[PDB]
Amino acid sequence: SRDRKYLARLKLPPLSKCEALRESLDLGFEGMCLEQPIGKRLFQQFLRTHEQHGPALQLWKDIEDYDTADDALRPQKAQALRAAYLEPQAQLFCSFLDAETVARARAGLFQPLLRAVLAHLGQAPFQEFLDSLYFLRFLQWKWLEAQPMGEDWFLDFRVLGRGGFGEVFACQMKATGKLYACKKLNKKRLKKRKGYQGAMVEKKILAKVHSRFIVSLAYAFETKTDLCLVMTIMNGGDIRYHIYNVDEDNPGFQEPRAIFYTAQIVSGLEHLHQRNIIYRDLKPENVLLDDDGNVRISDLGLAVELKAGQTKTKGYAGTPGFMAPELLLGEEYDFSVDYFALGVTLYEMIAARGPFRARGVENKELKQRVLEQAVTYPDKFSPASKDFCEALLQKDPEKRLGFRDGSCDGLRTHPLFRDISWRQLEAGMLTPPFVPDSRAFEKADTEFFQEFASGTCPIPWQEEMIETGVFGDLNVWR
Amino acid sequence: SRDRKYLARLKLPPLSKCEALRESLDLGFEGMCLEQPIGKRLFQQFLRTHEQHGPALQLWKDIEDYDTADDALRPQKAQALRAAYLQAQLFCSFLDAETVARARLFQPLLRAVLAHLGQAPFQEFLDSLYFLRFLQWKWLEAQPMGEDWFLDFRVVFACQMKATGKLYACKKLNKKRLKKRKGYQGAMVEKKILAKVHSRFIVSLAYAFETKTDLCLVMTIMNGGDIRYHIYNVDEDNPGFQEPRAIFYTAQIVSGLEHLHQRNIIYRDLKPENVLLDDDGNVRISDLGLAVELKAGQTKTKGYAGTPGFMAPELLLGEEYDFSVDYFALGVTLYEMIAARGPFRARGEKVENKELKQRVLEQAVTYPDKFSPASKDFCEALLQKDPEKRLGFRDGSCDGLRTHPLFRDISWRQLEAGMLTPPFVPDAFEKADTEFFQEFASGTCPIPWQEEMIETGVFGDLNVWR
Repeated sequence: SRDRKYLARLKLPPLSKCEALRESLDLGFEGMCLEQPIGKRLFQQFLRTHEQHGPALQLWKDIEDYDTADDALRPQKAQALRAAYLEPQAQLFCSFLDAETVARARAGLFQPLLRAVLAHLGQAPFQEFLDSLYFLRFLQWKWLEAQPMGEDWFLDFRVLGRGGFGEVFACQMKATGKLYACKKLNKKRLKKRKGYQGAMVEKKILAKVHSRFIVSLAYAFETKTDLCLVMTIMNGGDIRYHIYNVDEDNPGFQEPRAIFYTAQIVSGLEHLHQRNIIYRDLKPENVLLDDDGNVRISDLGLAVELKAGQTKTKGYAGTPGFMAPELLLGEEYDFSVDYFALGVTLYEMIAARGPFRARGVENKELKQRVLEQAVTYPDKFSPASKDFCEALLQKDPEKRLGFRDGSCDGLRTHPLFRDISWRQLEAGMLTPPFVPDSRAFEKADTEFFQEFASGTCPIPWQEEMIETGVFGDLNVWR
Repeated sequence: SRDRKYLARLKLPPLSKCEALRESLDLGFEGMCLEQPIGKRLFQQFLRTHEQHGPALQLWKDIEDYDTADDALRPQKAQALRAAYLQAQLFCSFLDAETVARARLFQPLLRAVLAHLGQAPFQEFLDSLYFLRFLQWKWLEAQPMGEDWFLDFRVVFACQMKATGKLYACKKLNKKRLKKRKGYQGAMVEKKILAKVHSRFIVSLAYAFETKTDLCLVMTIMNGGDIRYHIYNVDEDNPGFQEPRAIFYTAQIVSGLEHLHQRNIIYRDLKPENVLLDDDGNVRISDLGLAVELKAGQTKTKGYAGTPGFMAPELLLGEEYDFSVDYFALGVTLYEMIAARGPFRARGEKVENKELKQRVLEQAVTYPDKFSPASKDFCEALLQKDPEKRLGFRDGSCDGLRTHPLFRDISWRQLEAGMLTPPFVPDAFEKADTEFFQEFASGTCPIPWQEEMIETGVFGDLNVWR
């Protein structure tokens, strides 16, 4: 359904206002169209009416089409893409690059083919969009993004749960009609514990990331009683909810069910650590499942940030079992205390118990079993799972496949992912292995609540406009 | 059919170029959207996405719809327009309630919205997209469209605009012969007023350029032939025309001369062979060497030239004459339309110009049986022996003419629009000269050009969003 009165406060503006934007923004090619879908599309749309860059556009289109393609049609989509653009006078044979990257792709894998067009497409042809209409309309789409979207603009009625900080909800964006889990906090209780620093650190990195295994924050505002942060909804429940209490006499999960979730996690942590950031506490109950069936990772008090120029960070906190060996003694540890935690999680996924313990001891024996004891496996495991879990559960962090080379490119090779080609999961087209059932104050604080509230977080907002049709139905020409 | 290579030299530009345009142009409201259809439409299009000025837009739309409406549905379209806007559901809220009383003929109703629509709401278009695209449509208009851009094959020629595929009569002149007669002044005066007028009873000039051998001027298409072609040589044993056939053409002429003379300008030479017929069946007037201009502050102009018979009485002696030497010429034409001969003479009788002048001045018109009385009572007006008793240009328009009995059937609206089924559908050089040829060639004449883009779809298919 759709609302009108809140959709009415949203109009397409004039041009004497988009001049304060012109100077203060400095989006280099990369930060704009390639990442911002309203940019993407508007610039797509610039290459659509301008006839000279059809071949380069469709080129890139069909690269995104092959990127996500299935696994018995990749040979065919390859022979489709090779016959259209590459070789003896193709009919959409473009003429702006020379002929050095034509040689590059002939072996397979067409990833370097893509970056060859990107580099150029962002230089000589890119000049025009800027000095053309489509871009300007973006400024005006952009203009309305830089606006104050307060408590008025969202609704409350059904609540997720209660840990302590406040009350967690699902909320609909009124004008458009999009749903969002918006976490709400009793302000007085927040200042009551100096819990400022764990939350903002948690906020600062939410808006900076868009990985569909990480709760993507859309908005940030101040009501009066509470502070809020819209993130991409998750219903049914968490993974413990499923592991232990979905099917009782058949405890735990099957093989492709746990695999599918483990992979979605691998890429969430990749994004986590690509920006130099730790999760520390990683477990099933700290992982959710949406109505669509694509999981994420949740609850981010334990979300410490690593700075720039420094190497490591120290401490003592987390969850007994999902701490690493080098985390319990209290030494300098890399991100793989998460990957160690994941190993324990993956076990408790397909075990119905903590890996060292028995199902359902003090923290000293749990620490002594975290460090020393190896994993004694039963019959239920397939060999690919056993050969892989021995990597995560190593007693030191240099032999455990942690964050290496900048991405999990060494992890993604590992035997357990043969069926799963490492593309489709990052997009969102794979049928997940279980679909669910649906139906008085000082100055220092009020100056912070408005600092905290940066109104909008840009890109999920952009996505909301494009997916809901809001972009489509006010980007009108006739 | 359509061409590609010439349609390829026509692209939508960037924005760092439309800055020399910003300062040097000064289009006040009237000169832009209300008259320029690409402005009209783009601004229409601005009021289409902006939801607050739907009622004002459709208001004006339905005024243009009623303006042209037929004559047994005007009572109904009135009761349709009165029930929609005059608590109506598209009741607009920007004007007060003084013009609501006025209309209770809705012409003053229209100018009430126009006045306002061009003031408070008009500010935005300017500072909005739709206008900018106009700047870029405008930019490409200010371009050199030379000899390359047009074709010749059938002859004065007919020429097709290659890229789009639109037809045009483009009049071409041997330059050396032009300078050979100091015939500069009669042509430029003739050019200067062609581009300044768009009346569909006047050859509307679209372009102006220089080839090398010739200078040219594209004007709006007419096929079959001229009126003599029909009068004398359409149906041989039934010479001339019927009654509603000649009437229909005579009326179209009345309004062409109205436009001719509204701007203080004379045709002098008016005749059937100097009147054409298009494929659609709406006529115009043609060949404008004899197209002298009257200035400002002066009263009259003198001379000796034209065509023996279609000169006036006061034109042959060589005195000061008003426009009605045309209207006198028209009387002779209307006769030769429905007679198959010159009014005074006998058909094809080759008398000299002295007896033709003596019969132009003295002799009255001896009518036969074929005429209906409304035609006889009217032609006696045009063929009077002096210009003060002949119904010439009076009051600023032919409002005294339009009353006359011969036009009962014809209500004086539909012919000006273009919806009436016409009564016959068809089947070495110095510096002073090369500096003038490029002055002469102002490249484009804006509005018929604009029309070409909108009618051919050229506007429609490069004004694309998706």
